[PDB]
Amino acid sequence: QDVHVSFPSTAGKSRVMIGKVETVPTTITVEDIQVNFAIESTNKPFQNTLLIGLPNKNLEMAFEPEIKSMYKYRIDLAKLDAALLQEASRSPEPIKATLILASSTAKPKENLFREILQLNLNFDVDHSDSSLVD
Amino acid sequence: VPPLDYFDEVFTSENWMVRIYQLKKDDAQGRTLRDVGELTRSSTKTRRSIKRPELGLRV
Amino acid sequence: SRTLVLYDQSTEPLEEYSVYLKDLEQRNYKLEYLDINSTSTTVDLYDKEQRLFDNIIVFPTKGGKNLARQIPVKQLIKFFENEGNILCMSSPGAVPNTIRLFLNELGIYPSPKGHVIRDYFSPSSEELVVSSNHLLNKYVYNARKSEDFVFGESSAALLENREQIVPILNAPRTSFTESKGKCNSWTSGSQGFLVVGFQNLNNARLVWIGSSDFLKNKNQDSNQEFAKELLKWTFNEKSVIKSVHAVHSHADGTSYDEEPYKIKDKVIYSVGFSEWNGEEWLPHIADDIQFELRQVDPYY
Ligand SMILES: *[C@@H]1O[C@H](CO)[C@@H](O[C@@H]2O[C@H](CO)[C@@H](O[C@@H]3O[C@H](CO[C@@H]4O[C@H](CO)[C@@H](O)[C@H](O)[C@@H]4O)[C@@H](O)[C@H](O)[C@@H]3O[C@@H]3O[C@H](CO)[C@@H](O)[C@H](O)[C@@H]3O[C@@H]3O[C@H](CO)[C@@H](O)[C@H](O)[C@@H]3O[C@@H]3O[C@H](CO)[C@@H](O)[C@H](O)[C@@H]3O)[C@H](O)[C@H]2NC(C)=O)[C@H](O)[C@H]1NC(C)=O
Ligand SMILES: *[C@@H]1O[C@H](CO)[C@@H](O)[C@H](O)[C@H]1NC(C)=O
Repeated sequence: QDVHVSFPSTAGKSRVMIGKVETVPTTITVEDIQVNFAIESTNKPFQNTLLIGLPNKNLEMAFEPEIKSMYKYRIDLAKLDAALLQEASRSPEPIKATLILASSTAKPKENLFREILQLNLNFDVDHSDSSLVD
Repeated sequence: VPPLDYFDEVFTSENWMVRIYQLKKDDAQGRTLRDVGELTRSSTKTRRSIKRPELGLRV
Repeated sequence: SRTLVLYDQSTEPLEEYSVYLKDLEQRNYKLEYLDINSTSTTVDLYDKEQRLFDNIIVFPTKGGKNLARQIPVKQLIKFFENEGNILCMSSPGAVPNTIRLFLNELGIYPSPKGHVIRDYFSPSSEELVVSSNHLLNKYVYNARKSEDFVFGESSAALLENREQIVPILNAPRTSFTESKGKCNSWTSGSQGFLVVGFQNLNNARLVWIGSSDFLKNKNQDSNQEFAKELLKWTFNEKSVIKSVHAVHSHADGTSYDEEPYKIKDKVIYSVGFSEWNGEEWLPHIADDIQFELRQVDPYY
């Protein structure tokens, strides 16, 4: 088994929390840097990916760290966002984070694919005539 | 004197007094006109270089 | 409409791609078979600044000096600036070299050999099956009902953000890519693409397919419909647009030449369109088109 923590360590006044609203994770807690550490939940190792974005517009990006036990999935909202926010701010839709944990052994029940945040940010819309949107 | 890529010479007079250059029409595949001139002009720097590039998200 | 194929004997037989070829012959094309494992050049695409063949389709080879002898990169560029059409594919077991440098020079990046995609949520664990709710574009093939296309071991590509890229099919949202190591090295998620297209100025089209066993005789039951539709889109047989003459005049009958325009008055503007489905020109109906009256800066 393992436990995994998460935290943005942002550079602004944003990301109010919502929460989550088969092989389910138990819960998530907030210690309010600004760690959003969950409790243990596991199915299998060898695949681990955090997906930030939205699939209605087919736009997302993937973060794959590990410090293994416990995991760290830090998500900087200053440098590691390029044009996802500029789509997210026009039409107000909550961007999502989703956890992938699986492997090849034939345990269909023991697979994990479920979003565990529904966050909503407001830093700035801030079009700088960045053409590469539409 | 380095070479230019986006223009090309069309007429140049007898005692080199008037020189007339013409804008080169845009590239038919989206490539920047500096990169195609560097590709043609320098047939050296051959390599394998199997590494993934750093791209933004296709939006 | 002379085509020209390129096949390698060592990897696949040529009769394995049979039922899509000669139906391709049925609407008055003419083929030209051409080996790569027989040492004689005999292929001059351009003769005395005249291009000979209209089309090229290739088949996956294991690199080699033979393909670099037949057609290097600069004949693909000078062939493709003069409205020639290309259907090309690759494989995870064998990625050629000049094809990869040609496509990286265009603006799409296919993954090299050894990298292979896989999915741990698919209902079959041997092949890789993609459902028919991933199709991005609509004017190339529109899925009528739910289907399941079968690939084999296959590669993915990741591309730039230009005006001319036309992506057709996508990866599943829970996919990744592995080399001999253990990560998601090349692409990961639904940012890898498996059938992409490319149009350009002086309209000419090419398509890249990221899988070998997509046009096999043995697999013809599952995806017979999709393959025929790509083979129509690539060869400029569907979705082409012609423009009728555009006029403008005064509100009344008088033309611009007889009374040139004053600072303000009433004009109109009209245009007309046409679409070719292979046999006749038919009217094309689209809800939105737009008119711009600009000096350096749009006014209207
Ligand atoms: C000598 O030579 C000079 C150089 O060749 C000539 O100078 C040029 O003049 C023109 C107009 O005289 C200038 O165009 C201006 O640009 C300003 C500046 O805006 C800013 O521009 C910079 C780039 O310079 C840009 O980076 C910024 O983002 C910012 O936009 C602009 O505010 C003006 O409005 C106009 O810009 C446009 O005008 C055209 C139509 O004129 C439109 O396509 C466009 O939408 C835009 O705004 C319009 O405004 C009109 C009235 O102002 C209005 O009729 C339109 O409907 C339209 O939009 C409006 O916007 C307002 C508020 O936003 C709303 O209330 C309204 O409802 C509606 O939405 C040009 O920049 C300048 N060039 C240079 C290099 O300086 C000079 O004319 C010449 N001398 C002579 C001939 O005597
Ligand atoms: C293909 O190439 C190999 C390598 O030279 C050669 O030995 C073989 O005879 C060729 N032909 C076939 C049908 O394999």
